[PDB]
Formats: sequence, C-alpha cells, structure tokens
Amino acid sequence: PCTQERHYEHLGRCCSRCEPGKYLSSKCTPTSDSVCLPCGPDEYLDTWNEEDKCLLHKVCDAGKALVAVDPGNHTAPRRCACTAGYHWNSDCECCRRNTECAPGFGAQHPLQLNKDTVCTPCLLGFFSDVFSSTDKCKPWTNCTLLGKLEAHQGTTESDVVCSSSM
Amino acid sequence: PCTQERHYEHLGRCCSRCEPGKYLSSKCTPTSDSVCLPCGPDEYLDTWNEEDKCLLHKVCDAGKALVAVDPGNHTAPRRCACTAGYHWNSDCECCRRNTECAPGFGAQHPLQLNKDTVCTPCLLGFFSDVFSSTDKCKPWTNCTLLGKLEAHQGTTESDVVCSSSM
Amino acid sequence: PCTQERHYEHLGRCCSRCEPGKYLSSKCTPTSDSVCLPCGPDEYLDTWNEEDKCLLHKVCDAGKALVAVDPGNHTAPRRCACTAGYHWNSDCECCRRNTECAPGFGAQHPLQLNKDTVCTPCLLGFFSDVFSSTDKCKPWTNCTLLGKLEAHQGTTESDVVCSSSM
Amino acid sequence: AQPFAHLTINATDIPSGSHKVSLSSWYHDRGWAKISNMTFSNGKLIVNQDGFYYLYANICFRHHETSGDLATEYLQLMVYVTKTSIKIPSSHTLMKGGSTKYWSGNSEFHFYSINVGGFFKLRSGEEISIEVSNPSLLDPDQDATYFGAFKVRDID
Amino acid sequence: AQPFAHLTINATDIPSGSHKVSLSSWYHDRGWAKISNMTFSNGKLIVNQDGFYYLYANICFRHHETSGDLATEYLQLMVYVTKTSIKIPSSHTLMKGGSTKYWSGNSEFHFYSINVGGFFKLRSGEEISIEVSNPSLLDPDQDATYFGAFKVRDID
Amino acid sequence: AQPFAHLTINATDIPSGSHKVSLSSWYHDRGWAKISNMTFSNGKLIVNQDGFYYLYANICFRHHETSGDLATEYLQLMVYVTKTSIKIPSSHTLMKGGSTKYWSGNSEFHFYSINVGGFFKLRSGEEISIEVSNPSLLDPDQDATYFGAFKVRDID
Ligand SMILES: [Cl-]
Ligand SMILES: [Cl-]
Ligand SMILES: [Cl-]
Ligand SMILES: [Cl-]
Ligand SMILES: [Cl-]
Ligand SMILES: [Cl-]
Ligand SMILES: [Cl-]
Ligand SMILES: [Cl-]
Ligand SMILES: [Cl-]
Ligand SMILES: [Cl-]
Ligand SMILES: [Cl-]
Ligand SMILES: [Cl-]
Ligand SMILES: [Cl-]
Ligand SMILES: [Cl-]
Ligand SMILES: [Cl-]
Ligand SMILES: [Cl-]
Ligand SMILES: [Cl-]
Ligand SMILES: [Cl-]
Ligand SMILES: [Cl-]
Ligand SMILES: [Cl-]
Ligand SMILES: [Cl-]
Ligand SMILES: [Cl-]
Ligand code: NA
Ligand code: NA
Ligand code: NA
Repeated sequence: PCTQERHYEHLGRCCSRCEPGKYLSSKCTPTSDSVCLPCGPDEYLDTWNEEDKCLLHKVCDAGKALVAVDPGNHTAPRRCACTAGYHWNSDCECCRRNTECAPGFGAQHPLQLNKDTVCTPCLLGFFSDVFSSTDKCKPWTNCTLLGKLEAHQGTTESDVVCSSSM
Repeated sequence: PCTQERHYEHLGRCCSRCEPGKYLSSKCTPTSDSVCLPCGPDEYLDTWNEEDKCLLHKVCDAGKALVAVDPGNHTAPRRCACTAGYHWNSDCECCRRNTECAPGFGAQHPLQLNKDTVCTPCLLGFFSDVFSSTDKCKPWTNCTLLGKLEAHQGTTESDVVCSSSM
Repeated sequence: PCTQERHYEHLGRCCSRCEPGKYLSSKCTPTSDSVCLPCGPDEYLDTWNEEDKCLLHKVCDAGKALVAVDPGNHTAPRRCACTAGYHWNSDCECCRRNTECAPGFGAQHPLQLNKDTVCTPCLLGFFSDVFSSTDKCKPWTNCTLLGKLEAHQGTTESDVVCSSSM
Repeated sequence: AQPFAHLTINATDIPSGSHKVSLSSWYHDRGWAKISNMTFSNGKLIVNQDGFYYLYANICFRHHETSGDLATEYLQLMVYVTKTSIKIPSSHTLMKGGSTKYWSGNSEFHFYSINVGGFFKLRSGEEISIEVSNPSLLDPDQDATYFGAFKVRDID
Repeated sequence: AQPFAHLTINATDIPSGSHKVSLSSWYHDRGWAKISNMTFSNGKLIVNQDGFYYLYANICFRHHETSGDLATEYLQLMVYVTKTSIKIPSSHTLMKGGSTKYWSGNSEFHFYSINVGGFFKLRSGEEISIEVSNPSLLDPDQDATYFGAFKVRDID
Repeated sequence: AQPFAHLTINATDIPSGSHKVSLSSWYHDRGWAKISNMTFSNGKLIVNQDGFYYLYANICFRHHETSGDLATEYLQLMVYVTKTSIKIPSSHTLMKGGSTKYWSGNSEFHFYSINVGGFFKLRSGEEISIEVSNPSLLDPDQDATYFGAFKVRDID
C-alpha cells in the first residue's frame, strides 16, 4: 500500500522516490532502498522522481534574441524571454517582431516583456501619426505654449495646427 | 514441372500462387499447400502473386491538385488525375500548369483531362488575341449582325473592324 | 626496437610497413611478415603505410569549374584547379568568381591559375576605366599617333583627350 | 525480442490549420507501416522493452496553388521528435529539424522534406511523439511522412 | 552473416539531361564503397538474405555558372528510393525526399543535399534502386552521393 | 561490448567567425549526450573497438536580426564528417551535406538543418570529427546540433 507521490512500488515493496535535484541511480533491491544521486552540473529535476538521469537546462541563446530571466538550478528549470521589441511565438519557437500599431492607434502601456504589443485606438485629445510597436498616443500640441492660437483641431491620426494672428 | 504463371515451385513441389485480392500468408509445406489471405482495408494486389503483404492504395491528394478517377479496390489500383487546368508531369511528379497558346494560336479541342494543352494555329476566318490554355480560336465578327460594314479584314491575331457608313 | 618509419611493431615483433601504391592486406603473423597488395584502379596511398585499404582519387568535377593539373596515380593524389576566372575558396569548397579591380586599379600580372586577382593602383601615365578581374592598367593614348595634340591630360581613372588644332 | 516500429502518416486524419500540433494519427499495420514489441496507443509510440534505439523521422511539406494563397509566404517548416512518459506530464525534445522557406505565389507547386535521426536510451513506458509546424502542408504519402525506431542494444 | 552495402555514385557514368532517371551506376568496392552478402547487378542492389534492413541515401545536387544557364531556374530536386523484384515488373517507392528550389543566375554556385533513411522488411531477390530528378546536377563525390543498407534483425 | 556515442554541441564553447572550422567541443555525458566504449579526447571521437558503425550528424544553423546584418546574405551552409587517425596527419571526408541559401534582411529570423548518415568500417584509433562552414550561425541546442555512432557488426 504505497502513497502515489513520494513513494513507488517495486519487487512488491514500497520504495522512496528521489527528491528534486537528485536522480534514481538504481532502484530498490530486496536488501536496500532506492539510491538517489545529485544532478550533474547544469542539470536538474524539479519533481519527486524515478528518473534514469537529469534534464539539461535549455540555452537562452542570444543568437535567438533570448535572455535568461531565471537562471535555474538543480531544482528548477532555466527561464528565457525574448529581448525588447520581440515576443515568443510557439509556432516558430522563435522571437517574433512585435506588432506595430497603425496611425490612430497606440501601444498599450506598460509594455510587457516577451509579450506582443496590444494596440488601442487613441482617445480624444490624443493622436498617433506613425506605425510603431512602442509608441503610445501623444497628446495634441497646446498652441499657447508656442505663443499661438489653435487654427484647426487635430484628429486621432494628426496633430492640432497652430497659427499666429496679427 | 510447374506452370510459370498461377503456380510456383518450393521444396521440390508444385504450389498454387495467391489470386488477386489475396497475399501469401505462408508458403506451402510438405503437408499443405499455400495459405492465401485477403488484403486488408485500402490494400490490394492486382496479379497472381507470391507476395509477403499487400500494397497500399496511393493517395489522390487534393493538396497536389489530384482527384481519383478510379477509386481502386482489393484487386485494382486507385487512379488519380490532375484537376482542370493542370496535367501530370513525371519529372516533378506534380500537377503542372497547362501550356498557354499564344495569340494566333488556339487550344485543340476537346480538352483532355490530366493532359497538357496542344496549340494549333488559327485558321483563316478565325483569330486569337490572348494567351490562354483553354480558349480555341474564335471566328471573326460578322459586321452585318452589328448593322455595319466590314472596314478592314481581321488576322489570325486580331478581329475584323466594323464601321457604319452614311 | 623498431624504426618509427618503414617499420611497425605487432605481436612483440618488428614488421615492415607497406610501400606507397600498396595497402596492408593482413598484418604480420608469428609465421610471416606483412602482406602488402597494390592499390586498385583509381586508388592510391602516398606514404609508407599500415592502411586497411587505399584512398580513392578526388573527382576534378567540371561541374564545379574544376580541372586536373596533375592526374595522380597509385602513388600520388590527383590535383585540381579552378578554371580561368575563378579561384578555390576553402569556406565554400567551391570555385569563386575572381575579384574585379575598380577603375583606377588594374589586375596584377601575370595572372595566377586557381588564385584570386590582386588589385594594384594604376601608375602615372596609365589608367583603368572599368571593373575587371583580368585587365591591367592600359597606358594613356599618345595623341601624335592620331595626328592630334593633347587637349587635357588623363588620370588613373580616365584617358587623355586629343584634339585637332587649326 | 528486438523491437521496432515504422509508422506512416494517417492520410485519413491529418490535422488542419497552420499552428504547430502534436501528430497523433499514424498507420501501424498497412503498406510499409509495421510494429513489433512496441505499442501505438493514444497517438503515441510506447516503448515496451528497455534498450538503446535508433529513432528517425522523414517529414514532407507541400503546397499547390489550387489550395489558394498561403496565409503568409514566409514559412518555418519544422519537426520536433519529443519524449514523455505515462508518469510525467511534461515532454522533452530529442531531435529537431527544418528550414525557414519563402514559397512565392509565382510558382504553382512547392515541396520540402526534413529528415532527422538519432541514437537514444529508452525505457519501458516512455512515449515518442512527432510535432510539426504546418499540419495542413503535410504530404499524406506513406513514403513521404513517417517515423520509426529499432532497438540496437540492451541497457546492461 | 549480417549483410550490408555502402554504394557511392559512379562518377564515370552519371546520366546527362534533366528528366528524372533511375540511377544504375554505383561503385561497390573502392574508397568507402563496400558490399557484403548482397549483390549489385544490372544497376540494382539485390537482397540475398531475408531480414529487416535500415536503408539510407544521401544525394547532392550542384550547379556552377560555367556550365551555362539552367533550362529553368525553378527546380524540384528529388530522390526516390524504390523497391522491385526479379519477379514483378513494377516497382514501388519506399522513401522520398527533396525540395523545390530557385537557383538564380546571380550567384555563381548552388548546392543542395537530400538525406532519407528508413527501416524496411526485405526478402531475398528484392531489388533496391535510386531515382533522381536532375541527373546532370548530381555531385560526383563519394562523400556526397551514396546509398546503403544493413541488416538489423531476422524475420522470425 | 557494442560501443556507441551520442554527442551534442558544447554551447559553452562554439567558435566565432564565419570561416569553416573543425568543431572540437561537444558534451559527452549530460542531457542526451552519452558515450560507451569510445573516447572523446582532443576534440575527436576516438574509436576503441574495430567494427562497422553507423555514423550520423544533425547540424542546425540560425540567424536572428538582433545579431546585426550578415556579412553577406548569400550563404553556403555545410557539414563535413571527416576521418583521421592518431597515426596519419591528414584527414578524409566520409559524408557531406548542406545547401546554398539566401537569407534576406527582410525576415527577422532564419533557420536551416542538415542531416547526414552512413555505414562505415572503422578501426581502433581512428578519429571522427565534424567540420562546419559558419560556426557563428550554429544552433547551441542539444536536440539541434549533434553527431553520433553505434557499432552494428564485427569486422570478421
Ligand atoms: Cl531548463
Ligand atoms: Cl530554446
Ligand atoms: Cl506573431
Ligand atoms: Cl494505388
Ligand atoms: Cl502520388
Ligand atoms: Cl510541363
Ligand atoms: Cl586525390
Ligand atoms: Cl572536390
Ligand atoms: Cl572570395
Ligand atoms: Cl494501420
Ligand atoms: Cl530563408
Ligand atoms: Cl513557374
Ligand atoms: Cl538518451
Ligand atoms: Cl567498384
Ligand atoms: Cl520553393
Ligand atoms: Cl554572389
Ligand atoms: Cl517494409
Ligand atoms: Cl559532458
Ligand atoms: Cl533546404
Ligand atoms: Cl540557392
Ligand atoms: Cl516577415
Ligand atoms: Cl568504410
Ligand atoms: Na501608432
Ligand atoms: Na490563344
Ligand atoms: Na580595373
């Protein structure tokens, strides 16, 4: 009668599994319990296991625009993320270029690492005249700062126009 | 002394081959003749055979512009053809775009399925002003139908020109 | 006590290696010395050897712009070279297009086979007005040959200009 | 016993769409498809007997113009040969292959094949599966899209 | 006995032209070319002894500009590994590979290699052959263009 | 004894630059990397025991735009599987594969894999090595870039 986790049955006897960070070197015999040895350098196992050998940490390949956010250890996996301007895509297993928001749209802030840009339409009093994956909607120019008057109002795609009277 | 077809020699004795639709499960022994079993689903053999196993019907892959003309059965192979506008090419083993006939040439009719277009020069009184793999030579316009007279005669590449007198 | 070359030790005895053009068919036994047999057709070995079998001569593939300069034999390897206008490149293992010298530069002569063009600046009184991997700097035109006078002097990139007076 | 499997794509049941999927339908006993002392179940090739196996896969991709424009002409055609067990929930990749491609609408037909192969230690109950990038581009032919394994030696 | 063959292209006798052909000239006993308990005859590798074999092929294609313009720059470079017997007149494909390619006149040299491999049941008297799409593009090198087989286990 | 090796690229020590090099750093005993009755030393896989081996290699190349423009967009990505011995100074190529490629700056990512495999006679003291064309393009993943060997039969 073995506990489903932390224990395993073999040769009709209850045997203890290996703790995370260790692998099963050899199964329990009639004379002894399991032999569990620590994972090698850059190797790991994150669960209570019965594994033949340990897993090798993935490479956060800079050549793939990847960088480590969590380095991992004998107990935990290494975690990678696409560097700025890119997001992970699980179809290509690659770091894809972030979506650009059209004019009249801005990038939702704050900008998430490893996640694609979300585009929102600019609100009244704000505009965007560019395709950009980073830029939010900027506010219309206030003509008084320029010492001028508002000639015509801006849109969500273009800025206000200022003119000097006489 | 065995008949070359329908019979085969083994262990110095004459043994019967398997009929189409069946494969040779096991060769004749000193105590029995050949054991022949029916082909599995979607499998076939078209001859009197001594085969280890049956053949699988080819796939008429729509993704290759192929369609079945004969579905086949346990006795006969499946037959495929390139769909309209294409012909089979045995160098690419693919469905190639049919040859276009130049202006002054038309497509020979009736148009054959799975076979490339044959191009013939247009006969006097007929013309073709297009590159087309389907179009035959059309006859010159008769100006009387338009209530007009023939200004100048057409060619094999261009149509007649009609004009209204006064 | 065996001589490092021409001899080899086996079964605690000194055995003679095979001469170039021959391979080691079987090692020396307690009863006999090495058995050395001639290389097969189009095969070779260039050293005193203990080899299992002979090497096959490389193909000077015309399809790779290669040609043999030395055909090789049972004793020597075949030698290939890139044909005119090309040089061997050890990164692509292919026959690369020779570098063109810009205007103001000419190809160093004599031109080496299988070696890339070397470019030198044209000397005073000489010019080059083309990109060419073969052409050296040509000398300025002498106007007297044309029955004319020198209007303006040439450069290293352009020719002299001749004019007829009156 | 010396186990083996040669599995060919189940033309009857190839997934649609253009997102990467785990291929779970293969023939095991027709044409060149064969299996001995291994089992194919729940879309996985299950190892029955411990040993060192050579694993291989040939994957073919194709597109004809009568299927209409591609979503994009910029493709990355990939195969991933992955391993899991009836025990552990996660899976890990053993071999990997493919190529980025540009398949222009100018040409009527396009084709590309990937082959990977490797020698791996396998235990009873471990499960091999094939993942591919563009399911709807898969060539349904038995000589085109397949994978297999054969035991070469004991663990000792 | 445990038979095998490693056959390399016969550079002396590669077919010309650009239509698909059956390759019937290979070295069997020079350089890396070797054969034991199989026979090569009438352009075919003949199986002598029943068994499960692993079959493989590496095929390389190349073109240099000094050979002149290609007929077309749109290529489909293919290999077909086919099986027949001294008995039956027809043949059937076991493995298949290749890629459509665009080989522009802008670049002076082009290269591409196909590799296929697979585990197949073979009987005495069955014959393996290689078919390729563009004979005149074949790389004549022994390390480039080859195919082979080795028995892994008995039929039982 | 029945020897084997499965060696995966040493991500810690891939050479830089874009000239063809001999790859001398591979893992032998971590992840899927394993070796028995062969030795890896001085950047070479050394055969310990005579026999006929199947040799294989999978090589992956990749480039992302964050690494900056390629020297040239016209690439020839190659692998050469070569053999030498502790005795002879020169080495000879057994297998060869790859493709010329055009990797435009328009696309942000590019990928390509080569696979070769072959059956070869090997003697104690002979040494296998991998040569590749663009070291800095190599994919450091263990499932991507590897090579191996396993003995199939005795010399006799
Ligand atoms: Cl990890
Ligand atoms: Cl990764
Ligand atoms: Cl995306
Ligand atoms: Cl059929
Ligand atoms: Cl077909
Ligand atoms: Cl055609
Ligand atoms: Cl040589
Ligand atoms: Cl060469
Ligand atoms: Cl160069
Ligand atoms: Cl089935
Ligand atoms: Cl690409
Ligand atoms: Cl076309
Ligand atoms: Cl493993
Ligand atoms: Cl020969
Ligand atoms: Cl293409
Ligand atoms: Cl170029
Ligand atoms: Cl089979
Ligand atoms: Cl290691
Ligand atoms: Cl490719
Ligand atoms: Cl190319
Ligand atoms: Cl793109
Ligand atoms: Cl060999
Ligand atoms: Na914007
Ligand atoms: Na026409
Ligand atoms: Na010049």
